[PDB]
Amino acid sequence: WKKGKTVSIENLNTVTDKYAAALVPKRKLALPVLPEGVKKAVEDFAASVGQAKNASEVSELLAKSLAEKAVVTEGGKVVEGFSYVSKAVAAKVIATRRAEVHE
Amino acid sequence: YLAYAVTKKQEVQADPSNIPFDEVLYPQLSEELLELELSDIREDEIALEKA
Amino acid sequence: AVSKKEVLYFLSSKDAESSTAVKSYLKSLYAGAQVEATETDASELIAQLEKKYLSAQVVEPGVHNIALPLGESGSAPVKRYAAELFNLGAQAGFECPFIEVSKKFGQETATSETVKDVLNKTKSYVSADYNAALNEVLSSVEAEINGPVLFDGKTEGFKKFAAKAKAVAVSRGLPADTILAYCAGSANEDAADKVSKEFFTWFESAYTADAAAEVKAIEAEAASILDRHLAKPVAQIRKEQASAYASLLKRAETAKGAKWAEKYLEDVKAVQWFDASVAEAPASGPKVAA
Amino acid sequence: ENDVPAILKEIDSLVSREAVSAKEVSDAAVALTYLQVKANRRLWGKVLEKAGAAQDYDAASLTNLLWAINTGGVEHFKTVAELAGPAVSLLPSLSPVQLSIVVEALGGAGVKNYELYNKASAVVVSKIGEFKPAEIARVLYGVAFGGVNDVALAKAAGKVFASTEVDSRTAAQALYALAKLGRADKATVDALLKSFKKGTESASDAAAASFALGSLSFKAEKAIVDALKASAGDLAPAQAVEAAYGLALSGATDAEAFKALFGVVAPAIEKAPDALEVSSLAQLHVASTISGAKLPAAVGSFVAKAFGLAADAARLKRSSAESALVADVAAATAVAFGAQYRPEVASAVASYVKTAPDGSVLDIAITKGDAKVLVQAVPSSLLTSTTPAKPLGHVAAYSKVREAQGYAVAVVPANEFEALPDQKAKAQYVLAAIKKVAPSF
Amino acid sequence: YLAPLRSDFTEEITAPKVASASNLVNEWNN
Amino acid sequence: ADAKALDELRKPKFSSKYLIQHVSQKLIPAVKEWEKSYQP
Amino acid sequence: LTTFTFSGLQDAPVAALSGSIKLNVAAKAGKAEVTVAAGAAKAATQVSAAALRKLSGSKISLAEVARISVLHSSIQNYLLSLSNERYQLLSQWPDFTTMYGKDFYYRAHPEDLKKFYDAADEYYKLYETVTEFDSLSALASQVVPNYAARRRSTVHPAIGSTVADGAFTNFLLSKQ
Repeated sequence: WKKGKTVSIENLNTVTDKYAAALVPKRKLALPVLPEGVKKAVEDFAASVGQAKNASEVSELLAKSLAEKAVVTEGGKVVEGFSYVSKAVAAKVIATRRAEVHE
Repeated sequence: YLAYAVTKKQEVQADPSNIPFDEVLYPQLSEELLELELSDIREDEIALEKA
Repeated sequence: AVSKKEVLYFLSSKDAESSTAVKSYLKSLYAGAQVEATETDASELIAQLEKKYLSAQVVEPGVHNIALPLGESGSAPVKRYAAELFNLGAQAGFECPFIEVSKKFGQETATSETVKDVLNKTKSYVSADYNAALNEVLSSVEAEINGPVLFDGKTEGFKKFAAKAKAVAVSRGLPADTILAYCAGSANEDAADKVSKEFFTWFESAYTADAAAEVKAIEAEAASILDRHLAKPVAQIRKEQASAYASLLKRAETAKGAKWAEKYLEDVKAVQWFDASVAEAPASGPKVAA
Repeated sequence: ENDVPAILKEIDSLVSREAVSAKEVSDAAVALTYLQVKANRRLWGKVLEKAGAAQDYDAASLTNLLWAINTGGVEHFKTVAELAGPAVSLLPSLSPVQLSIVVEALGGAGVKNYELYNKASAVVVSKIGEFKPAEIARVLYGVAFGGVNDVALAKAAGKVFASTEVDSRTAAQALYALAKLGRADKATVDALLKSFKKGTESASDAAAASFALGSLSFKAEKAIVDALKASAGDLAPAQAVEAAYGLALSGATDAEAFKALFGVVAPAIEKAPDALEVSSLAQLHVASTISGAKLPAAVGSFVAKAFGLAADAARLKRSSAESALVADVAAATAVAFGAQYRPEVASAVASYVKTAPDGSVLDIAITKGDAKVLVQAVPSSLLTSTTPAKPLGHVAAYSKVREAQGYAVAVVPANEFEALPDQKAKAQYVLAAIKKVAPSF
Repeated sequence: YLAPLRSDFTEEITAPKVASASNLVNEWNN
Repeated sequence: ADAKALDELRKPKFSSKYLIQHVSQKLIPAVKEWEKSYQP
Repeated sequence: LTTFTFSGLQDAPVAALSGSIKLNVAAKAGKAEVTVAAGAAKAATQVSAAALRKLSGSKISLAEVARISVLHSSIQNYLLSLSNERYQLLSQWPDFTTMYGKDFYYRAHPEDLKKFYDAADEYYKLYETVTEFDSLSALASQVVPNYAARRRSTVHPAIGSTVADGAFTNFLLSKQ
């Protein structure tokens, strides 16, 4: 904002893009969403072999197999050789250790 | 302006890759939050190893 | 309506609601109405009180039509602001400020025979730094003559003070040799013209130095109002200004039938018209019919 | 191919941006007078908004702006008086051709900037051969309507108007300046009257020299009044009043001018009576009385009522050195009619305040049977600012309007009245002024 | 946005009482 | 409704002018009868 | 403006000084062929020397359409111009959201993090109250009534001390 002037909406929006660029984390899991451009490549192919009533579930197993092997991206570039321990994995390490010290 | 902000905040909050995982951002921290609760168990196990 | 004396003040005036009632009064006289007799009475105490409260109805809309030159570089916005107040006073029936405050001195000290008394009756109209600088020069002349310095002038004991108080006036920064020669004049008009051009050089440097000190005080008042207001949270501000707006609407709505409160609330409706006409087309502003 | 409402919309977009410089707001203003865009007021307002916002200013773009404000008929006092900032700072950089347009436009709007006119007169009287006589009629117009009684320019202007030949419009601008100053020196006014021999290119210079010869009370020039017999359709109705008022003050008998000049105003008053101010409506009651050219009955009855209003506004807002004079003349006209004591002087001056028949108030209105004598005092504001110091043309206007109402106006000027040493000598000058007008008193 | 109406005259001629500078610029820089 | 005027849009709004007028319509007719009935 | 004006088609502007609008006149003796060109529009008229003199016969008389007053708008413009000089130094505040991560949380002293989260809570208080621009219209009306009562003087609206001092020397250093 200048002294006599008026602030423009293309500069109010450039500022808002800097606020949402802080909402992305500095190191994130690339959990891949299956796009509908490749999701209908599956279910129409699974309608070709006549199994179209289970064509919905062949797509989710394609999505999950890409999801359980998700890679971690820091700045767009993947950090390979990075291991993380989930809060569902570490909550079973607590639960089996709570159950064997309770026994 | 508010119409652009509700679809820019949603453009990062509908994307599932932008979900913050403490296990991914801070790897050394999430192994220390584990050994706060596992060290509290190990104090209960030394009290039973002694008994 | 007008009471035939307000409309005579609003002829030379140029503010909008006075020029609207004159053009409504001038339209009536074209439609066969008789102009009433101007009152040949109301003795000199009543007459100068009617001038006081009729000039105040020409000054008060005129002050609100003059934009203050706050935070401007140069003297010409300050000289615009002083020239707008001069033409406002001329429309309100005042003379020049030099003629109108010298009339105030001769009215306050009509009976003062000692010069200590003119320093004590015109104390409200002269600077207290200049009232004190002429009271010290008074006592330096009061000690020599060992007598009250009289307000006659042809006494030689007067110009024992008057030649010393002239040295104060040049010390304060104003040329008293130029000011005195303007109000007395000279024989030829060629040498009266060059003392006129040296007087108005002081005079234009006097009201511009006086308008700018009036502007520099509004700048300093709004800066201390804002910095007190920027230190609050917003929820304190929004409920302090909604309380002062509500206390001032109930001040105007309990009094009804008065001309001031009916015209107050008509202006509350006219602010809401201004905000509604901007919301229709903000690139063009308010809708003005033409 | 040729579109005027299309180029106004693109000037409207030119002065609506945020970083508009001085040179295009100069050129948007110049383009708006050449296209005669009086009907679109907001587009003129968008230019004057961005004209005061401009911070850079050179000597060429300032005078193109001030020319366009002046000839455009556009008045806004806040913007124009803030243009004296660039005018003072650029004043050595200004040419004598351009310095006239600066002082004429700032002077013509009434900008009260004394150090502008004290500097812009000291340029002209120092290098006066550098100035064309049409370029000295503008600086003389500028310091006159700016409120400066500069006689050092007005005497040096007479050296140019008597040596170099001037145009019709140049002398009428120089006469209209002198009527504001009130100088009326016959060595300069007749030097400006030898220019009205070629026929006038405009009607406004014939109408302004009419007002200037009448308010200085010289007489009509017989080519200026014959110029108003055919070109009285180029004048605004407020411009046609001050033409006929200045003809009636200058003693014009030419009724073919007063037939034409009142043909402008009398339809306009019947169109909208509120359009002209009462200061200009009272000048029409003077003009319809002295030469006697009659108005319509709806107009002339209304304009005569507007002389009562404009006379009390000169009495309510009286200068209070006129009030100190009128109460002195009313006392000395009580001594002349016989009152040697203070309670019998002051008991008479309260009886002299009869009301005029048009609703006004006369301060000294004396009646003996049916013969009425008005004594009118004219302090300094209505006197000529030169060393003879005779009263200006407007005191003959106030005389002949009351004289048609039944009064014998005895005018007493304060350059003569207050030169008397004592009160009974002031009474004999008043009584000599009444016997000179009404011999039975 | 509206102010109380006053009907009073200024009989004196004084300097317009310049108020002193606030510390908000130095506080916000602290 | 909309597009009011110009000559009444030039009015300064919250000036006094009528509280001043309310005083002079209650001071002047109340002081006219003060000095016509005034004995020391 | 006065009643009669004496300018037009004599020492007139002959050409534009800008590039955003182009001007060319044909200065003849009697009339003038002017060509005005601004961008995608072109207009060329012919105005005579006696037609520019009827232009300043009826006056434009520009006037400002203000929300409350022209006086009140000049105080609010100054409060808006002062509120920018404080907004410009909230524009230079250091980015505290780059230190909100848990690797800055846990390295830090627990009280020096409470002071940091209160230094960030203060900026959102200072920033939300400098951008409350709808409160400046009610702030400008606190300056107006004390200013307008000073211009309601019994001497003059434009009287000050420097004029009244110099008119007191003309009163005192003359006789009586």
